Amino acid sequence: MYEVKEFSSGKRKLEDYKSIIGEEEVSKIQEKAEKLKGRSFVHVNSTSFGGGVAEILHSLVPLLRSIGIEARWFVIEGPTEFFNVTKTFHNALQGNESLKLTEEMKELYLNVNRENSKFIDLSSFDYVLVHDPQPAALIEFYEKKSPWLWRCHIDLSSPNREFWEFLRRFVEKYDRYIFHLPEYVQPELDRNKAVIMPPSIDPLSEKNVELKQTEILRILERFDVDPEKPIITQVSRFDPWKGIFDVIEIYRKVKEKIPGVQLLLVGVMAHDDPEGWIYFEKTLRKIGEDYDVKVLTNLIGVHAREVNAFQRASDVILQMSIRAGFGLTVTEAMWKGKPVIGRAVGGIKFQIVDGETGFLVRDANEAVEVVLYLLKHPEVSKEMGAKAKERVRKNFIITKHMERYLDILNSL
Ligand SMILES: O=c1ccn([C@@H]2O[C@H](COP(=O)(O)OP(=O)(O)O)[C@@H](O)[C@H]2O)c(=O)[nH]1
Repeated sequence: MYEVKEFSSGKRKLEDYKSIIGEEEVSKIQEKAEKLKGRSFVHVNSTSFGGGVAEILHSLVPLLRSIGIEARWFVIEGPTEFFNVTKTFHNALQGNESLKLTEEMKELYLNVNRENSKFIDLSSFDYVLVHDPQPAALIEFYEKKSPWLWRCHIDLSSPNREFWEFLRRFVEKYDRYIFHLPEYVQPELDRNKAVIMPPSIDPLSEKNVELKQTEILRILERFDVDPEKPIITQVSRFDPWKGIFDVIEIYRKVKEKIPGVQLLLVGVMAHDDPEGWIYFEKTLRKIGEDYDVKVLTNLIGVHAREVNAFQRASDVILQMSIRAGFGLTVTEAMWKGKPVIGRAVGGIKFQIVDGETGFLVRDANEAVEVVLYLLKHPEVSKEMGAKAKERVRKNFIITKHMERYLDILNSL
């Protein structure tokens, strides 16, 4: 078990968002953090590099620090055989009931947890937070002296029975279990001690920071995207259930009345995800030689800062997922003042206030209607965008995230 001590984000402090959330709120935050001044608030997880959770901590910890809370972050060390197992665990908890949990696995998992537990005494801290499966087992390698929290960043509505009965021996121990949505909260747990904490976006990260027009245009020009013509965009992983083919249909139908429209299919996927890459090849083959459709991914060098650009340069953003988690991509768009059009699924129905900040549609043709409405009425779009931005400022910002945590430490 290692510690971060540092933070890529830098010396993030509540103050760095004063301009964004206003002083009344900066205060309301500081206040709720006084009652917890000098307390120990540690975070444990499986990596400080790859991942959003990791990216969230690099900003979240510093913040907690600069507000009066001795926040600290520790990571878990392990051999490949441990992460491949946790990958399975991961995929198992998120359905895929074709996975088998063996003893060689439980032993490995539990052992790795034992070892990393003898490096730093976690029971000593006023508050301990454990992120995702990998370090769940930790909770039974110390005598509890303070509350322990389980943070879930995945779906637990339809988990592989075998695997859940095993993890549940650890999760049930913690004082409160935190989930993104009131759907991931397995029944084997006591809803009284469960907590709903949607994830959040950090306004000052590569993905959400405000770029300067010149850079947006450099990126637009680099990937051959015309900022002078209309643009619709769906940022998302490439898989069978993200509505990607529907989007392609929507773009085509819209293109009948607006021949200049361009479609941006944006998406960063890890190299160890053949599933995603096969759906990627499939997309391109369906798109055919229509270069008004841009398929942008990290294979061609698209990353957070470029994704940032594609989103900002967009006139309308889509999210036609058939099955979805929280949908941070929807959150990012909403933050960039863009009106989203998407299916009422997972976190997309929770974030979009239909008719106010964007639209919730049931099919592709309904999505076509609205893409034209919005494209036809830029001022309406501007409005929905402005409201979508506020909703985020007031609900899904990393500072509102922290405040939520505070609310939780003031209820134990
Ligand atoms: O193609 C992608 C897919 C995801 N993300 C990042 O991953 C987060 C969204 O994860 P998501 O909510 O889409 O997971 P899901 O809810 O779909 O299971 C966002 O913050 C993005 O920065 C990205 O940049 N490009």
